[PDB]
Amino acid sequence: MKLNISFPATGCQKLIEVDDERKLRTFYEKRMATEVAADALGEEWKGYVVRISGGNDKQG
Amino acid sequence: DIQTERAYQKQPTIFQNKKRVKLPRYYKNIGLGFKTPKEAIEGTYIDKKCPFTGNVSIRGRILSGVVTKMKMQRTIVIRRDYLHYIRKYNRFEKRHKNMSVHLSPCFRDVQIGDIVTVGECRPLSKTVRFNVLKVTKAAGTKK
Amino acid sequence: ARGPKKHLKRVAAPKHWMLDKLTGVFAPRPSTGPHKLRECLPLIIFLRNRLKYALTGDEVKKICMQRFIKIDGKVRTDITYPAGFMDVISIDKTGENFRLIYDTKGRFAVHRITPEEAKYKLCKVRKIFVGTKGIPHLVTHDARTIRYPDPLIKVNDTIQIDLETGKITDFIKFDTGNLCMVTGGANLGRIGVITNRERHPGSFDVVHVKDANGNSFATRLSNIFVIGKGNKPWISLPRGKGIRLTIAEERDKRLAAKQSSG
Amino acid sequence: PVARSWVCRKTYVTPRRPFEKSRLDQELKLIGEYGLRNKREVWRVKFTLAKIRKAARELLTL
Amino acid sequence: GISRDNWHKRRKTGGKRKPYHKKRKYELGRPAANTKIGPRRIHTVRVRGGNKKYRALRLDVGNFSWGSECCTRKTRIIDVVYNASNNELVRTKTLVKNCIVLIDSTPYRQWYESHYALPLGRKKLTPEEEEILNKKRSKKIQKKYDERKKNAKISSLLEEQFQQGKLLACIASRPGQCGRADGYVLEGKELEFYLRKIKARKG
RNA sequence: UAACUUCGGGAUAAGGAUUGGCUCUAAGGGCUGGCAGCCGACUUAGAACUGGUGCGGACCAGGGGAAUCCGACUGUUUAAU
RNA sequence: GAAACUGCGAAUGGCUCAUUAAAUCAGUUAUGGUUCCUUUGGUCGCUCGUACUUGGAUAACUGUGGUAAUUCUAGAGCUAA
RNA sequence: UCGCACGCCCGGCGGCGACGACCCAUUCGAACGUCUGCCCUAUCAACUUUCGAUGGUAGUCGCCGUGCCUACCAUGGUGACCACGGGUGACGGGGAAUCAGGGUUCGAUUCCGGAGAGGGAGCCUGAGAAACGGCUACCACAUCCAAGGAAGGCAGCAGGCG
Ligand SMILES: [Mg+2]
Ligand SMILES: [Mg+2]
Ligand SMILES: [Mg+2]
Ligand SMILES: [Mg+2]
Ligand SMILES: [Mg+2]
Ligand SMILES: [Mg+2]
Ligand SMILES: [Mg+2]
Ligand SMILES: [Mg+2]
Ligand SMILES: [Mg+2]
Ligand SMILES: [Mg+2]
Ligand SMILES: [Mg+2]
Ligand SMILES: [Mg+2]
Ligand SMILES: [Mg+2]
Ligand SMILES: [Mg+2]
Repeated sequence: MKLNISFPATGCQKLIEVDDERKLRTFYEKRMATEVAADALGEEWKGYVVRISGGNDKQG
Repeated sequence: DIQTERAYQKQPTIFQNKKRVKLPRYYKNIGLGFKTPKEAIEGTYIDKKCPFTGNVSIRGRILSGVVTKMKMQRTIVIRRDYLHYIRKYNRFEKRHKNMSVHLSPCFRDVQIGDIVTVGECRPLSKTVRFNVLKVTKAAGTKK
Repeated sequence: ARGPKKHLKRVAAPKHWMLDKLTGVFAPRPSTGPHKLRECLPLIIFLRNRLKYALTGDEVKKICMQRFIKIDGKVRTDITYPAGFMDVISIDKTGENFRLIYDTKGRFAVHRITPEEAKYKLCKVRKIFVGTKGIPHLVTHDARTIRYPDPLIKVNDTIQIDLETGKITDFIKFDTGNLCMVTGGANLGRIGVITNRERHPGSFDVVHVKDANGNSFATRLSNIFVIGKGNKPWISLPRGKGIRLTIAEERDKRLAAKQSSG
Repeated sequence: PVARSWVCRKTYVTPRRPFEKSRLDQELKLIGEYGLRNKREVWRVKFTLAKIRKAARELLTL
Repeated sequence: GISRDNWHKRRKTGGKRKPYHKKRKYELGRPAANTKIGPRRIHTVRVRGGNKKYRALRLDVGNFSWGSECCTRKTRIIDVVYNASNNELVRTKTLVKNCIVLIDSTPYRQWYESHYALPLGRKKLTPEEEEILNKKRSKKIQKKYDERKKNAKISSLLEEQFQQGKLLACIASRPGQCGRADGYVLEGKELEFYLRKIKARKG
């Protein structure tokens, strides 16, 4: 499950490959346009809150 | 007498509620040299579909026929008779069409078998497109 | 069908355009305008088939899109603009003026006129009509609306309009004695003095009229277009003067003109 | 819808009786006295002359 | 969908007619508005030619004209009491053309007070009302209101409706298509016709 | 609502739909002095709402069709096979 | 001056004859019982109540992507009438 | 809102157009109506009606007239002068062939009018569509597929199978 991360203040964005279910428990069962603290996304991710803007499905 | 229906019956133009300390009635001449019957002026009935007292205008064709049945209410049926020429035999062939016509209650003495003059109008109902404009009594039938 | 038509077959075109059969499948459909489709004459037909200033449809498009053609005092860039009775075609660059007038047959004839005659035109009124605040109106046969007319103008009169200002200069009252031109029917193009006015309530009134040779002919009132007091036209009449010569003496003058010409 | 005429016409008509000796010998005179090519040249001339007669006869009754 | 067409029903003789074309766009119907009484709600419908029609779905106010005095005021609709077409259309409170409704007396009572200077209805007189009926009035206009007294007498039938606080009106506009509930105040012979119909209906 | 028929039947043929509760509406009459007043008694039709589609809720209460044999039918008969 | 927003057109034309028997259609008339883009002509300070020009989005574009696949589209950044 | 010019006064005035707008006429129409007109069949003689049939009143809906539909009423309407039902190897007409005078047969076919886009039904936008080289279903047929899904309508021009 790829993660498409965009930071509008600097206007920069990149794609992050993540494959660990333990790291994504914070995201599941959450609707779109909800704010989630991404502290469990890794060691570089503390103090970040990321809004979910919706992605694609396995079939696109 | 007149108010025999659920809604109040009146002519749409006459305002009958003027402050005072006989009802005036609307009527018109329909043209084409047709004389408005007297009992349409001193009468007391009302009718949307009466040519002399309602909002129907006479246009189109002016036809004639003979009365056949008078069982419907404020509408009768006349019968038009004519001949149809067939070229092969050089002969004619009697044909007839009978048609529904709205008889205003001003033409009050109408029997079976007299000649009426009908003028085309707005389509009044499913099968009625004509009003009676004058009635001529048949031969004899005066007594 | 499912909407308004936009084409016109040649064989279904009005006959007086004199369109042929083998040039094409389609005929120029007149654009919507002041004149009816069957009684008009598209600008395409006038320049390519009558005057022959062009040869094809593209050549006339170049002519009218250089703003050379001025119809009724206004510049028109529509190749299919419908020009009808009494319209003044004015091609200023070549120094030439026209007025569409029916000839003795059912056709629009080319009729060169002087520049002083091209400043005005006659037009039949169709309606008398009161505006929003008591302002009188009238409607001409070519769909002009003009306010505050002379109160003595009635529904069948004709008026003289100055094409620069569009205002009435003088009018002719419809009554017996006045000269007339027939714009429609089996007698169109004929000229005569109105003789009688027989009116049918509900139906169409008929007008009896006799030409300068004593021949009498009738027509419906909707085809009557008065063009002068007494027997003096207010316009210049074309060749033949609106006298329809029968087939018998048409050949008699055709060959006698031929043996006069050799 | 195409732009062409389709207006055509036959210029002759065959006789009803095919094998009449009197008729055969009379149109063999003409075809040899005028050097014609077949009977259809004789037939189309009888046919044009029949139009002229048919026009006059209906005019004469007028 | 809904069709207003003549080809789907029997001929004059009574024979079945077989259609030759399917349903057309211009032969369409739309669901009935069924205008109730309540806070104002109109939806607009785009109709043939690009025009507009206004579906009044809930409608509470409407201006009615008092014909005998030519006084047209905006009034609030109370109730529907009679309908000549259907008794089911008065059990539900739906406004259709030519249905007898109740409207309040207040806009007309004010006008009569300030135009004739008489009390109508009014079986204590509050300060605002007593002063308009007893204001310091010069003579020059006193006779004006005094000659206006001659025709100040209204019909008896209207009088007890004024002291009751509400009038009987008849809707003349078509609220399901115009979006308005306009009409006129009943009076005269037409008033007594609808009064005995309402009375005898109750039984 | 069929075959057939002694034209009487077959026939409740066969086959379908509906059915509660509640709130209403309309029609159907007497007596006294085309109107008014005072009295009524039960029925039928229609509508809105409403219930976990449930309603002839227990009781009562025809399975049907296509043919053959015999006796026309109703009736009677070996009390104890 | 590509691209994209905007406006218009795509209801014409072309093909075929299955349906259709007072239906279609034809001639004749009515809309004084109606809609009408467009063209032409009129109207367009008639109203008695920030204008030296108001607002925030969104394509085209840059950039990050998904699906085996479509004239499929998502999230981010700008900017016009 | 936009473009060409470019001037005149003592910053203010200026010409010619383009585009757009409410309304009225006009044009192109469209839609409902009027009257008369059609092939064969009686082994089709009675048909239509509380599942609108024919009228009345009040309304709803519709761009408007109208059983178009609703409520309440009346019992009407058509037929031997051929109704109603059925058949058509029936799209109608202007026309075509044959013809002395009469007629008989043909008109799928280039012009006008109708209808339809595999069969039905329902809509969006639009002045104008119940549109199919527009959309949404169901039926039949049929295409690609990673098996999760996507896509379709030649009675247009060619061309192919039958
Ligand atoms: Mg004969
Ligand atoms: Mg077409
Ligand atoms: Mg049985
Ligand atoms: Mg046996
Ligand atoms: Mg027995
Ligand atoms: Mg025993
Ligand atoms: Mg069939
Ligand atoms: Mg067929
Ligand atoms: Mg044909
Ligand atoms: Mg179609
Ligand atoms: Mg096919
Ligand atoms: Mg379709
Ligand atoms: Mg196609
Ligand atoms: Mg198409």
